[PDB]
Amino acid sequence: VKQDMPPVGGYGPIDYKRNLPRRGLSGYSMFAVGIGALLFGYWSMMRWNRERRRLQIEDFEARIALMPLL
Amino acid sequence: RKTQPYDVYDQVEFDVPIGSRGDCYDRYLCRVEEMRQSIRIISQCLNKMPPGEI
Repeated sequence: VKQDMPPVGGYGPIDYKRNLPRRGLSGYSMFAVGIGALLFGYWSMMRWNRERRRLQIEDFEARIALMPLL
Repeated sequence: RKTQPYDVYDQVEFDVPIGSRGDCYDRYLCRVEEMRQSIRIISQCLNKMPPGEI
């Protein structure tokens, strides 16, 4: 006879359980990364803002020099 | 399928999910767990099919 049957040793394994691998970093790591990014941004902003203030002072004194003729 | 079983449901092994709060979240989780147990019963039925007539 010929029918639809499983083999002698059966079929392979079949999963039925929830699989969540829990990928990622701990909270301390991401918080430290954020704090370091904030500090780097603050330092770069302080340097560029001081330079921009000096440039603005230079332009203002240029206007001071040009004022009496106008 | 566990309390008043029929034809060959007493020959398979599966779990029954149980909620705790009665909300929609617990019942959605129960449905997902029922999908998992249905996969388990499907595997058990695939590995235990007997020959004969229909």
